[PDB]
Amino acid sequence: APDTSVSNKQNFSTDVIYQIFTDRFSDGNPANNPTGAAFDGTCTNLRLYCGGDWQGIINKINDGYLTGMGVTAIWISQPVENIYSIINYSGVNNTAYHGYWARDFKKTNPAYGTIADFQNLIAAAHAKNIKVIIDFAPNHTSPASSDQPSFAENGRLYDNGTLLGGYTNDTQNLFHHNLGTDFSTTENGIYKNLYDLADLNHNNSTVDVYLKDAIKMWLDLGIDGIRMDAVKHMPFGWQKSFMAAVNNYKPVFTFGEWFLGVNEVSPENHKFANESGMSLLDFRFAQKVRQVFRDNTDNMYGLKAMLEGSAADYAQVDDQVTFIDNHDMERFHASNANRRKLEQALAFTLTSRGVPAIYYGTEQYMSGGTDPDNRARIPSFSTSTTAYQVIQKLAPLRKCNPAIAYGSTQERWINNDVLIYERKFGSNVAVVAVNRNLNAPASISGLVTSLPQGSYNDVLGGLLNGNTLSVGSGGAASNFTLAAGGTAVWQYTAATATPTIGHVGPMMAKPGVTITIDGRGFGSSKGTVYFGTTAVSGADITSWEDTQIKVKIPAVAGGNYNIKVANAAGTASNVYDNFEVLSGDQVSVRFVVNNATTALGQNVYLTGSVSELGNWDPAKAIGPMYNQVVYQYPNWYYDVSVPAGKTIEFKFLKKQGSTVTWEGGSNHTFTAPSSGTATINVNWQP
Ligand SMILES: OC[C@H]1O[C@@H](O[C@H]2[C@H](O)[C@@H](O)[C@@H](O[C@H]3[C@H](O)[C@@H](O)[C@@H](O[C@H]4[C@H](O)[C@@H](O)[C@@H](O)O[C@@H]4CO)O[C@@H]3CO)O[C@@H]2CO)[C@H](O)[C@@H](O)[C@@H]1O
Ligand SMILES: OC[C@H]1O[C@H](O[C@H]2[C@H](O)[C@@H](O)[C@@H](O[C@H]3[C@H](O)[C@@H](O)[C@H](O)O[C@@H]3CO)O[C@@H]2CO)[C@H](O)[C@@H](O)[C@@H]1O
Ligand SMILES: OC[C@H]1O[C@H](O[C@H]2[C@H](O)[C@@H](O)[C@@H](O)O[C@@H]2CO)[C@H](O)[C@@H](O)[C@@H]1O
Ligand SMILES: OC[C@H]1O[C@H](O[C@H]2[C@H](O)[C@@H](O)[C@@H](O)O[C@@H]2CO)[C@H](O)[C@@H](O)[C@@H]1O
Ligand SMILES: OC[C@H]1O[C@H](O)[C@H](O)[C@@H](O)[C@@H]1O
Ligand SMILES: [Ca+2]
Ligand SMILES: [Ca+2]
Repeated sequence: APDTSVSNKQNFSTDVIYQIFTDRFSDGNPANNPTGAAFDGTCTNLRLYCGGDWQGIINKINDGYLTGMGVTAIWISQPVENIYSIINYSGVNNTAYHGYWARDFKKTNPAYGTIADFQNLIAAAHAKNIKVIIDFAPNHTSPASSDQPSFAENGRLYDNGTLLGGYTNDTQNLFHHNLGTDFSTTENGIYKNLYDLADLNHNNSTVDVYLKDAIKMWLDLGIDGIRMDAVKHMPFGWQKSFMAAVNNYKPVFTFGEWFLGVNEVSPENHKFANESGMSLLDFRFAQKVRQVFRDNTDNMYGLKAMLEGSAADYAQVDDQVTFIDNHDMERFHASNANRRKLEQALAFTLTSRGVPAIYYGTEQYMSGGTDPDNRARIPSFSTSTTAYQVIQKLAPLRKCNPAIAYGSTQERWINNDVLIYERKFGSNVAVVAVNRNLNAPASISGLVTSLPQGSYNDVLGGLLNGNTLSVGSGGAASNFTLAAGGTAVWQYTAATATPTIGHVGPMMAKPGVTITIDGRGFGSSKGTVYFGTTAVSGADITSWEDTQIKVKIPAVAGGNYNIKVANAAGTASNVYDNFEVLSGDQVSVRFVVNNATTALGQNVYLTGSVSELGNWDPAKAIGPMYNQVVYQYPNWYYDVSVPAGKTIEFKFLKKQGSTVTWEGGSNHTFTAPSSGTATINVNWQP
């Protein structure tokens, strides 16, 4: 199958995601609607259940609302059963309409539908070439009070009907009891409760195995992707083991939410996206787009800096999920704002690198402040809005023009208000011109592109006041006027002679697992696939066609490899680096080192005899370790994904910058468990 197939669960770069708040989209089955104080059919009280369900989504999939818009993927509310309690916060009732208060990850939320309804949703979506991404929030269960056991449902967790335990009298330690986080540090935000939500303890074997079995169930139901909730609030090491469990079973595109504010560039965020096994929602992109197109707090130079910086900071920038707003931000469109701003931000996002996500109702110009005002019921299913037509025209390009899906990004023209960028992949090109200035036109002269000689019609058809482009030799475009608020898209597609890799997924798995290499020019006959210097051909290449290759990871030592391919003729492609071959199945193990004193600025790290521990290379050491919540300095701890059942040798390091001080004596040693978790506690050796 081609890279653009709906069956491609490893690549969403050619897709356009539509984020659906199930309850606020369409109530297709009134029979499953909650009742009493937990329901408001009018959806005036945005804190109660409005009735939106999976049958409603099925209806909108079948009546052409999404397909006519060019949507090829949906991201829905967490499908698992949530608490039924109606929580009263300051005299205001609240329900789990949002799906983030799980009580059983192995059952469905009755309000959305039954297992059968979910299956019909998967079937209906795939029948229309629409992939399905589910929200998954394994950080917590639901609101609970240690002082008030009767509050809500005490965060009780069930395993397919069987009660495992609650927040009160948690003798099993299924949850964290370190109070609440003040977001002062990453560690503080991870090992303490997020607000009043019962924080799950992933170091507890029962919780570890349970959550991993739970995701398996949803994978078996046919989901095509996973949106991980609050990934900045769970042990990064455990999440890696979680992604390994997913990829070593049935790999599907996964991206987590790591909120970033305006002007916030986070190195930890980058590292997480590059090493966890999942990508992230591109808040850096979203915030900058809002600054430039919505709030006027930065110009096109800032937009360019974001594009160039992100392309360098993210190993796989094309896996980052972009957007202009979501359920945790005020609606992009302000009630009194010119609609062209939203239209431009949409056009920009739909043609930029990554995986575009459109928050439901954006195409209907919905306005609203912070939660819950940004989660109103979609007012209309009109296909006559300008925004709907913009999506309709640009969304399909991610499918037909690989430059949009996998291409590099280069600035071709720029000033305070104008940005003309070019996307390029092989013999495919796309040039987008955007003039955010709603009152002043711009004279575009000296524009040079990679577009072949000829005339180009604006893909938007002048919908956003775009214009035709005339290109001479050398890719030089004739002078033209870019209208105020003008937005135009010019493109060219053609066959690519040389093998070109545009995407690889998953990017982390053990030998034997099948990976998907997408691009152009691979040819029809099986060629060769390279993992570092190791060549793979024949049988282990399950399938091979011009845009997609399915190949099994060779039995090579765990580590980081560069992926490259060659057609039957032997012509090599570009290299797609940063692929992590695991040393085997993964288990989350907590390492604790006692009495490791340090100076301010100096931190303790973990190094070991397996790639998961960086193979004794201080540069790839695990950490910096923590020393405040679960254990206190001079004791340090950290949760790490390591190969199950392997005997591993390790040592700790004290690092200040890149300067390292090795622990003395002989290496420590232990054998990781075959499944579940474990805690290895040793003393720092002088
Ligand atoms: O009951 C609590 C609350 O839960 C909400 O459900 C989740 C939400 O849908 C999901 O996006 C996420 O949102 C939280 C972020 O994960 C978390 O990091 C935090 O974000 C703050 C940053 O940490 C700060 O650095 C700074 O940027 O400010 C950010 C504020 O957004 O808080 C987010 C909001 O909770 O996790 C939520 C919890 O599971 C429900 O949607 C909501 O109705 C509930 O009230
Ligand atoms: O590089 C692979 C080896 O990495 C680890 O070895 C560490 C030692 O654990 C650490 O004590 C330190 O050894 C130095 C030693 O203390 C000093 O007297 C000598 O002059 O230099 C040694 C280093 O050259 O650093 C090494 C890493 O260089 C690991 O313990 C070992 O099993 C690996 O083979
Ligand atoms: O002509 C090559 C040149 O084109 C662009 O330069 C623009 C510039 O961005 C505008 O602000 C204005 O000054 O007109 C110039 C063209 O005459 C590219 O930005 C530049 O890198 C490139 O060399
Ligand atoms: O907790 C984070 C913090 O840990 C280390 O700080 C130590 C410090 O080095 C000790 O001398 C002593 O003051 O205890 C501190 C922890 O409470 C790291 O050195 C520091 O960089 C880091 O932020
Ligand atoms: O300041 C809080 C928020 O205000 C507005 O919603 C901006 O669009 C957004 O970028 C910012 O994060
Ligand atoms: Ca319903
Ligand atoms: Ca947590």
